[PDB]
Order: sequence, then C-alpha cells, then structure tokens
Amino acid sequence: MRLDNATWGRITFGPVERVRKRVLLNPLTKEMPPDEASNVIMEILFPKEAGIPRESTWIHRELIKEKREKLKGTMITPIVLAYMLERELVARRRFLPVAGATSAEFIEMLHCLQGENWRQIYHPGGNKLTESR
Amino acid sequence: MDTFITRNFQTTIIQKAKNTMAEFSEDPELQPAMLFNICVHLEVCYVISDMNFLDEEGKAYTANLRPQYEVIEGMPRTIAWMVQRSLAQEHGIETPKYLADLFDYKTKRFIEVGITKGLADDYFWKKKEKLGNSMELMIFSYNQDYSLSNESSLDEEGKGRVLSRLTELQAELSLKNLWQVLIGEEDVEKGIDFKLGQTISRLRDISVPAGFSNFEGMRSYIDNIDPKG
Amino acid sequence: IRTHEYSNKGKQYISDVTGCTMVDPTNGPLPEDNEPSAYAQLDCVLEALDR
Amino acid sequence: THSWRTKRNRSILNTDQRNMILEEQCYAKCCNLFEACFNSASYRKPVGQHSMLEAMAHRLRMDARLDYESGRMSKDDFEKAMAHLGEI
Amino acid sequence: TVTGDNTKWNECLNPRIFLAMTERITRDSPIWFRDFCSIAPVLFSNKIARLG
Amino acid sequence: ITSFRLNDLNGADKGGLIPFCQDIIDSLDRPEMTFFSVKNIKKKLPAKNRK
RNA sequence: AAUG
RNA sequence: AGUAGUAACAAGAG
RNA sequence: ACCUCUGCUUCUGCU
Ligand SMILES: [Mg+2]
Ligand SMILES: [Mg+2]
Repeated sequence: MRLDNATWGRITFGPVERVRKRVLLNPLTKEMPPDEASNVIMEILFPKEAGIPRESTWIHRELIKEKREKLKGTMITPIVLAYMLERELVARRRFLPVAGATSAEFIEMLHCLQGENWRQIYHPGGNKLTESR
Repeated sequence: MDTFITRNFQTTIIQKAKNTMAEFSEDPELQPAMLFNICVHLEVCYVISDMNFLDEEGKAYTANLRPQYEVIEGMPRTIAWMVQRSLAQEHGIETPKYLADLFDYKTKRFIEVGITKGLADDYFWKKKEKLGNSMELMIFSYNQDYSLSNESSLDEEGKGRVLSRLTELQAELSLKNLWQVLIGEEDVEKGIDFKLGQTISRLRDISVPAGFSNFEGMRSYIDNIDPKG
Repeated sequence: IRTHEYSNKGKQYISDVTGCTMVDPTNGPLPEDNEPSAYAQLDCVLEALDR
Repeated sequence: THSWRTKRNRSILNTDQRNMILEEQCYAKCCNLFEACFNSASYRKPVGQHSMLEAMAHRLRMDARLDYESGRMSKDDFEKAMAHLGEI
Repeated sequence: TVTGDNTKWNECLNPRIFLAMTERITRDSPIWFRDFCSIAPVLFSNKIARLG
Repeated sequence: ITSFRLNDLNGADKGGLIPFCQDIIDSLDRPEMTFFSVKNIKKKLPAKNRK
C-alpha cells in the first residue's frame, strides 16, 4: 500500500555522498525489546504457556486485544502467526549507506531512492509522523 | 539432620522438596533447614487438599476423580505457572503476580499458605504487605495459633489434622534436640563450582611454555612480574 | 610436516598422559633467518598485552 | 504450496546406519506428541529439569480437568481419560 | 601503507601462547572462571591430528 | 549425552553448560568409557541359488 | 541523539 | 580412451 | 540376482 499510494518525482544526476548509518529496515506497529515482544506474542497466541506475568501485559493490553481481534478465526498455523508478529514488532536495525532520508518508509525503498551518482525524489504512502517532521 | 526427614515424610514429598531447592540453585545435603521448611510446607498443602471433593452437582464433601483443590506448590515452575495461567484464563479471575500454593474450585480462588513460628496475624500482615487483595491466606504456626482469610471456607477436620501434625513435628524436633538447628541459619553461598580433575591438571601442567615446571609457577609468573622493557 | 619443521628447534618430550611426541617452540631460541619461526617469546607477548 | 521440501537423501539405506533411521523416528514421534501438548514449543524454547513425560502428563491432566469443568467432555470419557492417566 | 598478508598463520601460532593470554586477560576474575577459560588452549596444545 | 548417561555423568540433565563441561573434563579421569556402537550379525537364507 |  | 591435475572418475552395494 | 537398493551421507573397529 505504501508503494501503490506513492508518487515519484524528478530524477537528478550528480554527486551523492552516502554515509553508512545504522537504520531501521522496515517500519513497525510498535517497537519493543525482543524479550518484551516475546512476552507479547506469548500472550497473544499461546496464553496458557506465558508463564510468569511481566508488567508488559498491562502496558500492551490494547495491542494484545487488537491483535487477538484480528487473528480471530484463521486456520494458518501459529508458527507462521508468530513469525509475522515477530516480524511486525521486533526491530531490524542494520548499517546501510544512507544519503538524505533515513526513516523506515524510505529505507524500505533505499535501493531505488538514490545511488552514488543519481537521486530520485520519492514520497511514500500512509502518513508521516511529527517527530520525524 | 536427614534421617529425621527420611523417616518422617514420604518419598514423594522429599523428592519434590529436593527438586524445588535445586530449581533455586541450592544444595539439600548442606541445608536441612530449608529442606525441612519446604517439606513442612508441602505436607501442609497436601493435608489441606487431601480428600475435599466436588461431585457432578458441585457440592463439597470430605470423604470421585475431581478434587476441590488443585495444588500449585510442589510442581516445577513452568508447570505450576501453566496451571496458574490456565486457571486464571479459564474462570476469568485475574492472574496474580506471584505463585499461589492452592486453588479452590468451589470459591474459585487462589489460596496461598504461609508457615511461621510467632504471631500468625503478624505473618498474615507480612503477606498482606506484598499481596494486596489478589489471593486468599491460610497462615499457621507451631503453637495452635492460625489465621485464616476473611473469605475463607476451611473446615475443622483438616484444621485439627494440620495443627496436630505441626505440634507432633515440633515435639519430635525438640525430642531429638533438633529445634536448635532450625533456630540458627544454615547459610553458605551456592557459588559456581568447577573442579579440575587429575588428567586435565596433568595436561595443563605439561601444556606450559619452556621454563616452567608446573602451571601455578606460570600463573604466578604472569600475575606477579613486570615485563616492561 | 610443515608445522613440526617451523618449530623443530624447541623442547621435545614424550607426554606422560597419552604417550605422543610433543614439541614446544615457546620460549625457544630466537630465529636467525627469514624462515617462518614459531619461537614466540613469553615476555614479549606479556609486554604487548600489558601495553 | 511452493514452500515444499526436498526428499531425504536415501544413501543411508544401504550403509550400516539404517538403525539411525529408526532411532530418528523414535525421537520424532515423542517430539510430535510434545508439541501436541505444548503448542508454544516451536516458538519458545522449553525450559525445565523435569522429565518430558511428567510435563506432558500434567498438561493432559489439567486439560482433562478444564474440559470436564466446561461441559466439553462426558462423565464417562473423563473417567476413561483419568484412568489412562492413572496408568501413566 | 603496507598491504600485508601473513604466511603460515595456522602452523606458526601456539596454544601455549593463547594459554598465557587467557591467564593474562582473566587476571581479576574468580578462580573457577580462570580454570574454565584455560582448558581450550590445554586441549589444543595436546591435540592429535587424524590423517584421513 | 546418551553415552555419558551410561557412566554416571549427568551434567546434561541440569541444563547448564557448566555442569556439562564439568562432566566433560571428568570423563577424562574415567578409567573405562562405555558407549553405544553398532556391529553386524550375519544370517543364512536358503533358496534355489548358486554359490 | 539513540535503541545490539 | 578421455575429463582432469599432486588424485580421482570412467558406477557402487546387497 | 539380465533381481533389488542408491546418486552429498562421511569407513576407527567388526575385515
Ligand atoms: Mg508458592
Ligand atoms: Mg591483505
């Protein structure tokens, strides 16, 4: 959807200085530490095996209720649901050459954004934040 | 003090108490105090939950294959928290932060037991310092002084048997001069232990550079001298 | 063969654990040519780690 | 349907390691019952020093109890389940 | 700038130097960790190559 | 692990790496080691055949 | 500014 | 033969 | 046995 509802601009040729920075690859629903996100996934999918309750259940109660509403009556096996929930909660942060934009909606199109000698003006779909603005 | 525990409790209670100590990284052969405390705790939790039963209509009786209480204390930590998560998620009662010792299917409440030696109301309020109104309470002591919870349903047959067992345990501890071992604390650190055997010590001795006879000479030469220049 | 050739000027002995023939080049003699030598000096390594 | 897996290399059927086939399929059955009882075992690593039979027997006993306390079993099939668990 | 390669790197090192390194690095550690970190150079200084 | 069980070496049941490495370096002091290996036993089948 |  | 290159294949096993 | 298995499945010892 962020690809489809996007618009493209001019392409310019000229020098580009890329700086290798540690950026977030894909945008997230909510950025959590991996053990806290594992506790969230165990509360969403396998609630009778979550073990000792943390304090993360009270912070993330609306996310758990929403994600239990959305995955209501599906027949997809829970290992795939856990893989996709871990895909949309746990961050992937890697070192990439970045010139210009480093938000995750631009890092997911960094291959077609700019190169070493060209730049492409691009604006993704969705809605941009306020801290990034 | 271990033949006391060997003759006074069944093998199941002793094995469960030893595994309970081993889960918290302790040693049962070197601490009979904590082993005795967990054996007394499990014996109380099993005598209370001995023969209370709900029938197909759900009426309790003390004399079926569905008991009134489910024992959480005694099982391994992952299994006991599985039982607590399941019983909290099924009946709708909110999951407590800590691990209760029994579950009552009639009141449908988590019943936590404590064991003290002084004022039962004192240990009652010591538990209420950290619990709140999330569990029930069954506090007992060795001198016929109990303190049950304000929404309790404990009868007086098991209340006779529990205090009779506690007083008989106290009398047999004092008869063989063993209460003095339980007054004092058997405190030692269960630090990480790693003993080098015979072959690996010989291999480490012969695996030193040229100029050293054993390994401790090389180790103290590394630690002591200053090789500057 | 190449491992024992580059360290044959060290201390040879027979192990009293397994029985095999062991060679010790560490704190052996200093080299005299540009052959690959495995005679590492212990004080030089300890001075490097201390720096 | 394009996430298939290739077949196992069957060169071991002629060597001296054919018992390691059976020795694998004795393991797998046990694990394929364990993830039946503990569904989170594929996502979470199971922790514990107790046996693999004790954990499964306790999980099956609690499942049968919370089945009979919700009407999802009979009064007779509950007796069959608890008799089998009394054997185990 | 020297563009360099190291010849005979695996044959000319020593487990007896790595033992001294694991005794120098773990100076201020407990004794059990110093006995743990000084077993891999011991098993590597007495290794036996199977030929093939 | 299944061969260490036959020698009263049980650092794998406790679940940590440190008791397992303790049993590893204590198996070097064991005078004998028992393990599971595989031999072969031959068998005659009569038929209508040659040789 | 980060999130190992 | 040939591929190949410090040692193999040019079918192996029952 | 013009029968069967195999195509990355490792050979210390049964040899
Ligand atoms: Mg408890
Ligand atoms: Mg280079």
